[PDB]
Amino acid sequence: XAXVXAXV
Amino acid sequence: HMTEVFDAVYRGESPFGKRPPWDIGAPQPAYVALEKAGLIQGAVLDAGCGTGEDALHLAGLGYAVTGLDLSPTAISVARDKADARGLGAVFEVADALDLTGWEERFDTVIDSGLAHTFEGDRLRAYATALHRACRPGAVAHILSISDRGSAEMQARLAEAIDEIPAPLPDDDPTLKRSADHLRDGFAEGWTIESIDESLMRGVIPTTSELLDVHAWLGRFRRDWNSSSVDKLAAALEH
Ligand SMILES: Nc1ncnc2c1ncn2[C@@H]1O[C@H](CSCC[C@H](N)C(=O)O)[C@@H](O)[C@H]1O
Ligand SMILES: *C(=O)c1cnc2ccccc2n1
Ligand SMILES: *C(=O)c1cnc2ccccc2n1
Ligand code: NA
Ligand code: NA
Repeated sequence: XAXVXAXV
Repeated sequence: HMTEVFDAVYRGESPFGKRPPWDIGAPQPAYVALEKAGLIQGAVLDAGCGTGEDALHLAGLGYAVTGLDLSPTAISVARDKADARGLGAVFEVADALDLTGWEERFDTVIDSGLAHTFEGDRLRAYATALHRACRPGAVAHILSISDRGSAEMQARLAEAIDEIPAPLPDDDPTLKRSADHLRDGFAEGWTIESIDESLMRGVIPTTSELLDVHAWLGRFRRDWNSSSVDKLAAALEH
């Protein structure tokens, strides 16, 4: 997701 | 490795299509407000500047700004925007974990959504790189999505995009984004001036709906550990 993995 | 993912996203090859959810076509409200509050001074770095909207907003108000980003595609886009708007912001490719060549260049840093991609020791490498690239006494501002904000963004993106999963339930390690992880990141060479509740604007690719979600706005004071400072101190001492 947005954006921790980075970022999808 | 991470260069390719973001470059692909900016080329439009990811599930987001033409609009990554952070590429909102405007500066972040928090940074507009921070500017009006008078808390931006000197040479400005926008670290992980993406397509340049925050940096361009500041350029239009007379600030000397540099936007840096790992993605050459983003920087290409930001440069095109600068050309079209007729603004003189510096945009260049750089790894924010490195920043070699930018030593003691900046008086203020702004960060919208770069720091929150870093976790554990990588967040500390970023803190250190920023320390090296900043003038002594510089201030770094970091806008980071909270768990509360990410939970809302995730649910909204998951409903809109097939590839994106819905967020999990319950409160409860490395995926966490509390005030504490940000505090822990900027330890050596920095002092926490404040961590505030703030907002981060994003866009939904499907409807192009704009939403604001919860975020933390950190403000950190870079120490005065510099050879230039050491030399001033020596001049007065001797
Ligand atoms: N190690 C690194 N050094 C510099 N930039 C990086 C990086 N890792 C990721 N990035 C960049 O960080 C950005 C995160 S998205 C945020 C972009 C911009 N601040 C905005 O608010 O719109 C992406 O553009 C990505 O290319
Ligand atoms: C975002 O929703 C998300 C979920 N799972 C991932 C796995 C691996 C890389 C990035 C990811 N992003
Ligand atoms: C990235 O690795 C990743 C993995 N899972 C997620 C779930 C929910 C939100 C963000 C995520 N990011
Ligand atoms: Na669109
Ligand atoms: Na989904």
